[PDB]
Amino acid sequence: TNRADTLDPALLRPGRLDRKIEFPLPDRRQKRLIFSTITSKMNLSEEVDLEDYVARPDKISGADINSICQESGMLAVRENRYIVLAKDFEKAYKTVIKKDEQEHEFYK
Amino acid sequence: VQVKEQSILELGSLLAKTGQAAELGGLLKYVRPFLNSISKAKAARLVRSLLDLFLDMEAATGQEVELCLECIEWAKSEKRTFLRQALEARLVSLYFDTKRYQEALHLGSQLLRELKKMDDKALLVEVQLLESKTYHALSNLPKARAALTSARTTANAIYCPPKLQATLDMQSGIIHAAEEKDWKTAYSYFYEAFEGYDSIDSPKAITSLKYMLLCKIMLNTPEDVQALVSGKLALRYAGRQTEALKCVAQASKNRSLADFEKALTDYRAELRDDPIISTHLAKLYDNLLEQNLIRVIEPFSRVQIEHISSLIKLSKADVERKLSQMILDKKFHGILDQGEGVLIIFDEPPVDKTYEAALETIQNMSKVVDSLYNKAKKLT
Amino acid sequence: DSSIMMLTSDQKPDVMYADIGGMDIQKQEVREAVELPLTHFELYKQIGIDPPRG
Amino acid sequence: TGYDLSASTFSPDGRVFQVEYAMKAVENSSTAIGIRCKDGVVFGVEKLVLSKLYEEGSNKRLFNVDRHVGMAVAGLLADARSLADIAREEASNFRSNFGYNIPLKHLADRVAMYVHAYTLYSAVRPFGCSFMLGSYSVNDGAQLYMIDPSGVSYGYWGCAIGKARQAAKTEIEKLQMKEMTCRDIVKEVAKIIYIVHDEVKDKAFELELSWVGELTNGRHEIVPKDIREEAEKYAKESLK
Amino acid sequence: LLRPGRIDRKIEFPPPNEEARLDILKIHSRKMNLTRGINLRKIAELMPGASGAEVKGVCTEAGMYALRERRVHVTQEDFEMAVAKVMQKDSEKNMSIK
Amino acid sequence: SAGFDRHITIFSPEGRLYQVEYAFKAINQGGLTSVAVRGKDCAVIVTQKKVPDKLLDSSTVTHLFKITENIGCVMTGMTADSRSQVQRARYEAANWKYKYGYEIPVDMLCKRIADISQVYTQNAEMRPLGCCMILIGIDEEQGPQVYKCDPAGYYCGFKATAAGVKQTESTSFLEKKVKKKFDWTFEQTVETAITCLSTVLSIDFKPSEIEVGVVTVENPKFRILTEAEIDAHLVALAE
Amino acid sequence: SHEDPGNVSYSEIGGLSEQIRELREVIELPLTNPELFQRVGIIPPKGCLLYGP
Amino acid sequence: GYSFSLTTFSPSGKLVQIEYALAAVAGGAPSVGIKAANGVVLATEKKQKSILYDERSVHKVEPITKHIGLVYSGMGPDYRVLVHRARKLAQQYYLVYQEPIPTAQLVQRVASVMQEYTQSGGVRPFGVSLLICGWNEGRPYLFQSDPSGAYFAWKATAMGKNYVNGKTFLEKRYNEDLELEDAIHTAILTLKESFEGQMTEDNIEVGICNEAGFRRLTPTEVKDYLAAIA
Amino acid sequence: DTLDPALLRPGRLDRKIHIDLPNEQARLDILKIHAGPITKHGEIDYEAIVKLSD
Repeated sequence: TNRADTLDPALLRPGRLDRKIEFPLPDRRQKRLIFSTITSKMNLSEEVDLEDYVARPDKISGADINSICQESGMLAVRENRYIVLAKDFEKAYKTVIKKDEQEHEFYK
Repeated sequence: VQVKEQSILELGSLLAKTGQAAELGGLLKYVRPFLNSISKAKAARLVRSLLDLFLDMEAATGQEVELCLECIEWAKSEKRTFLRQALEARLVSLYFDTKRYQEALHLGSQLLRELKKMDDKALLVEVQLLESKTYHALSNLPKARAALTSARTTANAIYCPPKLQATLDMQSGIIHAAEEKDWKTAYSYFYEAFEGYDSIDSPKAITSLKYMLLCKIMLNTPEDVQALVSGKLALRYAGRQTEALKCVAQASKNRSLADFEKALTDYRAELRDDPIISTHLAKLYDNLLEQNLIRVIEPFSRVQIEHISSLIKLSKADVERKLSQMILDKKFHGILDQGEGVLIIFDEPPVDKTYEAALETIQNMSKVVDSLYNKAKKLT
Repeated sequence: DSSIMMLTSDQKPDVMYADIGGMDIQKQEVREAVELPLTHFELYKQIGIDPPRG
Repeated sequence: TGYDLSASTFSPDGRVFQVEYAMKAVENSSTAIGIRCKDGVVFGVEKLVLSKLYEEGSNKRLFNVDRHVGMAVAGLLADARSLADIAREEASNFRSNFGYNIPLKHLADRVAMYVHAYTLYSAVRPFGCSFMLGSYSVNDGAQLYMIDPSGVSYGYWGCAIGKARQAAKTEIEKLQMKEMTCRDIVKEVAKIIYIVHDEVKDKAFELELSWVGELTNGRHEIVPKDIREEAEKYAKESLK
Repeated sequence: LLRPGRIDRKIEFPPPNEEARLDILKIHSRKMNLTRGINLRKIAELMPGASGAEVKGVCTEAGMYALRERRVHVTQEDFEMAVAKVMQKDSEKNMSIK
Repeated sequence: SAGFDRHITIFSPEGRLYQVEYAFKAINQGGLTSVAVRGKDCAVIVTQKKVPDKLLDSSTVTHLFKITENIGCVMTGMTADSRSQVQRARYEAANWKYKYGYEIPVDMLCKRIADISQVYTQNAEMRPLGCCMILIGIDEEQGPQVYKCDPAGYYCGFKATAAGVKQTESTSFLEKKVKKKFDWTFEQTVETAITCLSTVLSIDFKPSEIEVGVVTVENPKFRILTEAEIDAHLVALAE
Repeated sequence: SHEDPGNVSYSEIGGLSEQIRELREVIELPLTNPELFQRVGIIPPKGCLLYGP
Repeated sequence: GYSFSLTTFSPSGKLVQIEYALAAVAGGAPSVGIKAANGVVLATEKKQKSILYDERSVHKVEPITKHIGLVYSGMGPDYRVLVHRARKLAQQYYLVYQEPIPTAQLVQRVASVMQEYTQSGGVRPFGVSLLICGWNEGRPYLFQSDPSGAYFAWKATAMGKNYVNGKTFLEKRYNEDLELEDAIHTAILTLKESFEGQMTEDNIEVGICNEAGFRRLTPTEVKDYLAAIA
Repeated sequence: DTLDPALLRPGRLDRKIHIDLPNEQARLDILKIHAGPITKHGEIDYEAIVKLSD
């Protein structure tokens, strides 16, 4: 499921379902690794760094990466070129993030 | 004092550039009270700068493990923990430098006594990845898989303060290459290693091209092997091993097995660096299977003299003891006839009618035996 | 039927195992949960672990 | 909304509803406009009799703070009276401490800080007023200012405060403001007040016109509107 | 509800003490496949007080620690890792205050 | 989360407080863009106006506020907080000049404004001044300075500086732009400021919209540019 | 299915020329010419959400 | 919805608007401090958000007197207020006694200040935990305080992200007897253990406390030392 | 705002496409689209109508 509220405690029993395993949200390095996996399929103009957008927190879910990549790729289709520049990721960040953001650097 | 700290590096650099073995070894034995004098913080820098750059001068086997033993002596004399572990790593590297059978692993069994309790998690795989090398060196495949898995679950806590990602990616490609199942992802790992090998790691990038293009020949796309030796950075990092890659690439591009054999044996001294020559003789083999298939169908079109050992290419004084070896060892029901032409392969696999009945009678005789007890007992 | 039955052939989602990016905990944990009782159930039984049903 | 109670709290989108509710409170008040000429500033307020109970000369929203500065308020009346008193007090202090007439920008900044401080704290509400400030000086010319309930105070040539805020400045901007003397601008303000809301929602209104500039030699006072009677003999010609 | 003519014997429940944690450990560990050569009182003095079913998790995940090293025998170092696994229940100081 | 409805300034669980980080977009209710540039011995401010009206003036709309004869600044956010912070900065710079006998350095003023905002933040029951202030100034033996003051009370100061509404993009462009080690001979600075705002907004507009605030080590007086020289620079960067 | 009545095309609406072009780019192009979206090698978007006042 | 605010206890436990302040402290930047035999070394972890920021403006290692260093792990705008308080208070001590104030006395009075701010009920407490050290009367000291007004005395401790991991490393690696340089080495080690790896002369900022006095080190000697110190 | 986050993720619905109220030129465009087949005379200040349109 996604919701762990509407479940009878008679279901989550020893012998029935022993383990309780969540899929939490990623962090800064897992998003780097996810980006390294997903961006291997596009052609990727190789002096565009994506780690500097992982510097923007937090709040990326795993389903959002491929949609960001689709926004970038179809924008490059509108560019009529197979080449993945940084402005594609600019429009992708500005479109698929999806309030809120400022972000921060106060009080650390 | 501190002005002599740089002077140790200066004279040791002279002894490494132009000086010789016993002089710098005498300097390593000479600066042993000097470390007792100077502050123990930069002592590890002194140990590294002397030991590593002495062992990277020249193979002199009467001194390498002997000075490693001296470092063992002093590390178990002054008895500090943080310094001796680099000596441990260097010694097990030196043991791997002749592919030692057990004592490298016996030392790794001491490395597991220290590192897995402490905090420096990269220093663990700094020797565990070497153990992942040596379990390929003895071909312990699942334990090398476990060591690679330990490396992967290790390296997601550490940013990149030394270069360690590319070495891990390369040997990940090595373990994915001992499988010989998946090659495109392994090629991606070698390519990522190569991305981590740009202009700072030439003794590894000299064979990174070897590994990636041996993989792409193993991927059997010689068009892209030609197009990526036409790649700009491979032409930046060219040599004679790229001549090996290009010649074997053309040899598999056109399947001239004579070209394969000739250009293969031309560069044997660089062919040693791929101990998987089973790839090469299996391109020979795994081509020769369908070669004998296309040369086993023409046997009923017009076969020529000596139907079994003059039909093939017949190159360089009896190219057989391979075909006959694959009727001996292996099989396709290819029985020999010296006087047919077709070397007739015919058979009838389903004869299970007699098989399953024989398997029944085997157990039915046992059932008769196990009824004989009742028989001989109920009368008298 | 199990609604066709067991998908029978090739109706996989066709996702590689390394395609999941950077999940040590998740992949290793569920590997212990399901993918390890696929093979080493005869190591499970002799200890008395009782690996979970689901 | 909810989240709208105290004036010190913010909203989850980041604005203050107390300031906004104080702003659109003056929207329901009477229409008050202003426009300057090349040598003076003219005020004018659409003022209404309730039914038959007024006296035509009571509670005039055209105040007069200084010798050359007066207000043209709109909104809550008593709050405007209090703010007028604070303006009179500040002009008195400047006259006491510096010995000459207050410049209008400095006065507007002090009043804007007073408004802003009454927007800051939680024990008090923001003001429910919006007003004009006009002036004239022989070394400074005409300056016409404008103060919101928040405290943003800056200058115009023309303004309108009331219901028909947009609907007045629709045709204030087609006035040729620079080349005209303010005696023409008198009947201009007359026709502007007279065009909007003759009889529609209410029954009757009444006109006041304040007046400062070079013709008054630095004085600020209500016109003798009855003298030269500029509205009605033009108002009866402005219905066609 | 706690009128004395309605409820009589309010019986407290203690946290498991050192020998009590030892006995809980011996029960929840006795039926497993140990290493020939083991101690239990050290493990019992590692815990500053667990629940009842945390010690069971200690034992079973120590068996998991044995099986991830391809063994069926449970040394003390499996318990040394399992104590740290359950230790994430409570840590976190600069909270002594009190 | 909230949960606590974040009404007053208290600590919410894990671990933050929400009032000040709601005030971080009280700047974003301004609808404005501000850019500061420090490359060499000059320092450049640029910020547009939003004037739709012909009845509204043009001189009184400036957000470049001269603090002192060697310190100017620029404001965003809502105007009342901005003007109040400006009069406080003016008053405290005058107090410095009275007490300590010399012209204040630009850093100490930022420290004092940050302290005022923190005191308004530390104690409750007062709205915590949702406006951001950017300062510039020349100091002896240090060249030029740019500083930024938060409503949060976190002052900082650095070379290429921007705050307002659209400055995630402006800081991205200045990351891509101040990485090459070129010199900044003051028309380089004017060109980078005008073109960075002209890439964020992408309008390429008249000289009547932006105000340009400069200070230079040849005349340490703060200086506001005129329409003619703004047009001169604009057609000088027109290629 | 059958009960689509007649209508005037997308020149009738207006003032929202971003969304018109954008919906065209996200729908009509990966159904008329999928190879523009395959040469890149990126899966086309499936679902589109219109929202607003 | 309770506690809320500062005037009442819980039904059984402790003060929630102190526990959350400690939580915001623990959500702060990492730092480490080690008391050696001859000196005490403080060091922080200071990453700029962008490459735009300047590293000669804001300073984490801050002297209170010529022989007292002080760092934090928390929120700078409150950090400056309490530092300025400690400055004025130490100067009042030097007015009264004409003698440099001992670090225990600073900790007494700064702790009283912070406890006064935790008194009910109109202000929040600080989001600031301190690390106070100095070489007073030969023996150096190391004093960590907290937003609750309390204080401690450590041999070595840490504050910020992954402080438990840094504490296990300081328990493992550090010991009683080292020198100033060895303390510097293990301090940079435990800082690099939990930080990001891109660590230069600017991402860290180190102040030491000799018996000759406080010393706030420069990026020159930092890059002289931290250029692959191990 | 009332949708389920189960439906709100990408993959199912990829790109959120937002429409808002017309601007001045946009109000001009819709007004002159509607004012096409309407019997009137050449007097229409469209700028006045769009100006009061808000």
